[PDB]
Amino acid sequence: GVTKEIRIPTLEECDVCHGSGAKPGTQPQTCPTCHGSGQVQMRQGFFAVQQTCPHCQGRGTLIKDPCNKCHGHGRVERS
Ligand SMILES: [Zn+2]
Ligand SMILES: [Zn+2]
Repeated sequence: GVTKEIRIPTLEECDVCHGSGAKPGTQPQTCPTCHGSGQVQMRQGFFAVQQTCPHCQGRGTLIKDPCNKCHGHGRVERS
């Protein structure tokens, strides 16, 4: 019983979305804003420094299509 019902919480990557968050096969959409590099270049003329892209929370990837299994998060508690 307890042998199968392994009631000892642990996190697992959603293998189905390969731990990302986008539906299987349907990979996360490369954030164009930061050219998939996770950082936007604040090209205010000379001072062309960068900022973390908020749109994709610096991950450079947009969960356009959320992996239902993990509600687009990308990882879940073993269950
Ligand atoms: Zn998933
Ligand atoms: Zn981005």
